[PDB]
Amino acid sequence: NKILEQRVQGPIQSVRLARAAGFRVDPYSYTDQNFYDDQLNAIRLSYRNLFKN
Amino acid sequence: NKILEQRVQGPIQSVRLARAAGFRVDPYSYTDQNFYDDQLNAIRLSYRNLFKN
Amino acid sequence: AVYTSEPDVRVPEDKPAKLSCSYSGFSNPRVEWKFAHGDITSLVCYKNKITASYADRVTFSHSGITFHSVTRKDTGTYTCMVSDDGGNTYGEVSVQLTVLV
Amino acid sequence: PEQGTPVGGVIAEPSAQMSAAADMATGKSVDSEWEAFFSFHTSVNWSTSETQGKILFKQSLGPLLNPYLEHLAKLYVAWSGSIDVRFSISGSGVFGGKLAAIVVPPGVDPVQSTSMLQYPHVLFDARQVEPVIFSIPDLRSTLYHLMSDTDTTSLVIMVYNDLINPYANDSNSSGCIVTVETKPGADFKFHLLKPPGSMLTHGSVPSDLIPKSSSLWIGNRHWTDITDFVIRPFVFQANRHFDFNQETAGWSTPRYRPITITISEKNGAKLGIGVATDYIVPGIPDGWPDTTIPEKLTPAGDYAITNKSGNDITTAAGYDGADVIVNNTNFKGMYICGSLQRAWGDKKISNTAFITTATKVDNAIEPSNVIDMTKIAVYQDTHVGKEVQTSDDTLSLLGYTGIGEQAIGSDRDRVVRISVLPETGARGGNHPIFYKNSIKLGYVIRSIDVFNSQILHTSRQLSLNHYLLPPDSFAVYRIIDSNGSWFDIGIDSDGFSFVGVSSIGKLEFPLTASYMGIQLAKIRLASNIR
Amino acid sequence: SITAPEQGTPVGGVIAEPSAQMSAAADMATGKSVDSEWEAFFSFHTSVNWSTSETQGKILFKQSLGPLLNPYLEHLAKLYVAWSGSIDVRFSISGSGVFGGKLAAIVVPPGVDPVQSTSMLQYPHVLFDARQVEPVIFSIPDLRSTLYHLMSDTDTTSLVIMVYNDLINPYANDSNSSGCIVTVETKPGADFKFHLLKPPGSMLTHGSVPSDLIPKSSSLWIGNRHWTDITDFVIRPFVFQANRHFDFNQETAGWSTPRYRPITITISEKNGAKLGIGVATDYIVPGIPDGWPDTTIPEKLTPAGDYAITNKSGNDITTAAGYDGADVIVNNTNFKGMYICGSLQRAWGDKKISNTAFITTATKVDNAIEPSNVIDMTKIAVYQDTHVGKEVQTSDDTLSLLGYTGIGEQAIGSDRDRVVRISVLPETGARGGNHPIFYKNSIKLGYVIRSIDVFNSQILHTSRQLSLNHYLLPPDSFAVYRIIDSNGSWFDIGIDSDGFSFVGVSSIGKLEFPLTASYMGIQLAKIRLASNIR
Amino acid sequence: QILHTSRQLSLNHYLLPPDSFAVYRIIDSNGSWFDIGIDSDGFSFVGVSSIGKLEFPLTASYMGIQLAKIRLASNIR
Amino acid sequence: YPHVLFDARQVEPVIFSIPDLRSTLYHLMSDTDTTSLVIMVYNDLINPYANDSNSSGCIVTVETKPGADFKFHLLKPPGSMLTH
Ligand SMILES: [K+]
Ligand SMILES: [K+]
Repeated sequence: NKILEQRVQGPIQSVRLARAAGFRVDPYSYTDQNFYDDQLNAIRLSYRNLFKN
Repeated sequence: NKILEQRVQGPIQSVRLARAAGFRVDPYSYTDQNFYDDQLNAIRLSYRNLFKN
Repeated sequence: AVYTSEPDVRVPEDKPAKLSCSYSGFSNPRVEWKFAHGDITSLVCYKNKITASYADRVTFSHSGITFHSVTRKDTGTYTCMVSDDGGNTYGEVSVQLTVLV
Repeated sequence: PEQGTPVGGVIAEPSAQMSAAADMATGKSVDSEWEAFFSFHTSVNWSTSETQGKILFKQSLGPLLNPYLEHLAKLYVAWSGSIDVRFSISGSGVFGGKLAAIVVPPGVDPVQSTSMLQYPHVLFDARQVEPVIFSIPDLRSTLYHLMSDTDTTSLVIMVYNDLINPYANDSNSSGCIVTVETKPGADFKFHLLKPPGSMLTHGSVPSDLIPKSSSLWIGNRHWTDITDFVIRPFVFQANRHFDFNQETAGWSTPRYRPITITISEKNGAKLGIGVATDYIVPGIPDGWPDTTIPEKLTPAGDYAITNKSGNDITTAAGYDGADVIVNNTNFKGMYICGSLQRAWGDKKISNTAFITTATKVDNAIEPSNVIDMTKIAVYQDTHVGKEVQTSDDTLSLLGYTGIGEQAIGSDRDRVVRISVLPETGARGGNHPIFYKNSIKLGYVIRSIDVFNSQILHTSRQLSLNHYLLPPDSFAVYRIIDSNGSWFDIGIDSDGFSFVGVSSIGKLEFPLTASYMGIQLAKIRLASNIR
Repeated sequence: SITAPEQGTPVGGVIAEPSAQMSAAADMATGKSVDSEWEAFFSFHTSVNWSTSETQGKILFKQSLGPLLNPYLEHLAKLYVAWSGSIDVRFSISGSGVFGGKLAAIVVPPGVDPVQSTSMLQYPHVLFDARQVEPVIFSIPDLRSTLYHLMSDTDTTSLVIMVYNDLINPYANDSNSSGCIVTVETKPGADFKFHLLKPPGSMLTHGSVPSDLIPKSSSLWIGNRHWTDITDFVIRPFVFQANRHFDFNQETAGWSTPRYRPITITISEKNGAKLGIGVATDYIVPGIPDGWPDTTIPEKLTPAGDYAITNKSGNDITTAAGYDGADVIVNNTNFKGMYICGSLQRAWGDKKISNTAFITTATKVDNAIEPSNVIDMTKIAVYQDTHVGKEVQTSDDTLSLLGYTGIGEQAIGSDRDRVVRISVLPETGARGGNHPIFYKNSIKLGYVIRSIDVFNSQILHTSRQLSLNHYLLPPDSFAVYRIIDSNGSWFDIGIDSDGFSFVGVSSIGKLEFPLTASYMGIQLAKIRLASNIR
Repeated sequence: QILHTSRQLSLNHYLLPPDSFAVYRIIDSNGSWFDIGIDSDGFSFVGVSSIGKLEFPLTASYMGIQLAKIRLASNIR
Repeated sequence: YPHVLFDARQVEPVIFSIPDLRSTLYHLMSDTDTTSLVIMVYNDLINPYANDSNSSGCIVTVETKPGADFKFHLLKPPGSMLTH
């Protein structure tokens, strides 16, 4: 089971691995709404910015 | 407990090798600061030449 | 009125140490410091003044004393005794200094 | 007959032949030169993803179409006459596709559709040899405007035929980039001289929103120097987010000085509430940070890591040689400070502190992103006893105690706000950004990623200057690096920074930032990074 | 192929035409001149004093020629790199009838280092008696050797006022605190004309004009030795600083930069030392950190314990508001004089709340220290409760400065021997009858709530610009900035090349602190500045 | 059908031949775009083969009339 | 500022006679405060025939010529012949 989890700690491990080494990494830079949450805020945030002045 | 060490000396065991038979290998060349110490030196480096004439 | 900022102290050997005697409500006080360890004893100050035995490695203030350095020998208990010039008013405080050998 | 009593007491009054011999070296030959040539205004990116009906340029009439005249509108309260314009498209013979121009009248406010092309319009293609000129007339019910009658003969350009970029799918930035060069018409005439100092602060230009270097940039959330940039689809920040209206929902100032507070506490306690003495919003200490704790907490103690199983972490990449970094401390997730502690009483050192925004359960705290006098919190040793000790205090921020997360401004819900939370999304095809930074931790020598929304030097100028801009426009800045890889940034009226590229990669950070002009929001901003 | 500067295809106004019947309509309602209207009146320029203490032969106002003498022209001259021609001038006095006394006004040609005497009056001199109601007009011609001038040229014709006869107030021969304000106003002659458009955004080589050295509010002012805000000014005969003091050659004898950031160092100590030596992480000079303070201990000492403050040498430990009664607060402490800094003790195995700094510069002979008049990478001092033992416990510390510990001492900067200098200490005395100054902010103490005063040689914004930008000033000149309170009480600050400020009086008193600023030109060092106060 | 589409058809006698559209445009907030047609019946129509994900905070506008039996226009990514 | 433009499809080379604008009658050899020319970019180029690493392609040759009014002044004997 201790190797089983390592998949779940796949991404942050690699980041937390590379960052411990003298590397620079920019994983945060995503631009699309694909997760359907980012989509949903964009609905309301547009709608709220519409009636609002 | 030493076959694993060879993975630690991945690069040099290839570069101390090819230089021995007998090539002209020149790995030292790099250009991009992707180490987080190189740019951080560049932060300070550009910060000093600015004030100091 | 007498008190301190640090009733107990922990230091290694050879290092400094400060020991407070925060008096108050006096006019022209006279002050004494006395060693105490088991049954061994020695007056360190007298009349707001250090003895000749410890003056080299010891300082003095009205608000405390400061040792330039220490040994394990100073392990034990000290005490500050105050008295107004006149025997009028009085106070004390007792301090334990343990060296961290 | 002006008041005075002139005197020939002085001697020389030399010839007015020198004034020719000044004109003999310098070919002056003129009174004003800007009425006899063209002057750069701005630049755009008519990229491939723009269609039949977009607008590339839209400016009402005024001096602002020439940066000479704008420097002189400060000396007058009036103007009257046409202005000239000139374009140049950069498609020498390659880029297909044409544009269309309209001179809308005063009173209308044109829209982003084709319907405006039911009106007299002029077109011009990109396969040019000789550029174009449009003499914007002046049309008005009055005799002279007042540097405030924005309702004038606006100009419009919209696309008619889309471009074609024969070989650059995504090789260069856009290729089709077109300048806007202007000149006043001969009938252009200021009127009614004024004194500078009386009516001003109208049209200050966005030219010093960013430095021209980046060794001296810093974030609007932590003092540390920038390292690179971060795109997001959404952006959000309140603290130190000043717009182009001298406003913010934030509580603070655009500067990093310490934070004086006082905490009256008894029963030998540590956890307490901070009251304000240096505020701009009543109750807040004007420098307080913007983030809440993750969870309920009962602050009592010290640090811990535990490595998912129980094994603690000190071994110099024990922090790295660990599957997860579950912080089992009781004041986790809150900021850090220096906390000099003045008080009548304690003849003792003044221990450091730990701060965040949260409530109480009489000894235990809970996150609640809204803020007031009550939501403040601290955690200091403070060297206390029974009696209520006043404990005046002053705080300067250093770090963030939370260890095993990267949760420092991506959590929209964990951001402190008065009531509202300014946000943006994409526009045109431009996306927003964070200016990344770097902040330190409490226990271990490591550091962590950080977020911002504005450079601080960009955020204080807006505190105290009326940089003119409409809402539907940016203030472009053309960043490069020390590798040639360049790109653009716009700045919306809100103060958020937008960018037109999908990604960045990584770049030689020792870079500059030059101004270019103004640009409509609904445009792909450019980059040809390596 | 080529497109020239004014080359394009005129399609013109599509719906309409830029008519001409209309523009003349706007003209006739508002009237016109030959494309300019600041060649027909006298702009206001400035105002200065004339008090009883200014005896005969003394000077009040020397400004050279240039567009600075007309605020319409200083504006435009940011478009051009050149000029040529004269000025018309009008000055006057707002004097009473009783205030007799006579005044002069001379144009001195170039290449003169004039004198506060009366021999200049053998030149053609204009008069203006105080009783004289009506103003006077005269000219300032451009007597020059070159075909024209540049904005970086300051060797032109120049106006000077001179006291042809001193002032008199027969009434109040008790205080001698009289007025007789002067004013000056300018109109250019039609001979005046700029040349040579400067490409906007372009600087000059010889250097720019200093008109952004000081902001326009006290709110934006802080000291070049501590982050706190100004409150009041100070005069001293001698003035000096080295930390963030920059000169107009963009140089300094300092180790620091015009910021106030957290400092970061690297202790390495053992055996419960609590008296480590900090090495550098960031700097501009090797060894020394950036933002490190400029102050030495008063005298030798031995840090073991903690605070102590007593009334006198016979009595209590005040620890309350009943402390002002001492007057000789003596501070018999473990230690003294240090500057306090916040801290962040990051050491891989120090699972404890980190603890405060108590730093300065000093030599570490032993567990005691001794004063460091001079700085070096060995003379860096700390006193933390860094949680250590027998074993070495290395750590980054990430300091940041808050306050001060030397209770009872005077305002910092006076104690020259306590001040830090690497090798050189920029210093000045009086100058042309002026006085130098410090700038007084506050700083906070350790034990009591109170705050001791601190001196400063420069505002910080005055120092950022000089590290960066290449300003212009000859050594025999100042940059005259006029300081105004919320009242109309005001005066003028000059600034030499070194950065040290100067003032033309010996006192200020107190004033409505919401104060401002404004640039006013280039006055010599010999000359006394203005002072319109009470 | 969008409701607002279906409301206006309930009331207002709009004009179109049988074999044409009433084309409207779409612009996702990535700058991309595609067109949409509307037959007399009301069924929307499109010309692309795929859409995928897109910056949904989008707009719409009217280009004109287009003959039904032609591929519409588009531009993606 | 008044700018002249020219394209990369230029056939005939281009001249740009610099004048001598000055406040003094004649310069010296040591003077620097003089007129100065600059070329700056106005439309970024286009070529599909290059790569990110190498940069073979555009080169902007510059050549000079004294001009009609050019004149030396104030002869000197050799020794001095400063030679800098
Ligand atoms: K304290
Ligand atoms: K610690």
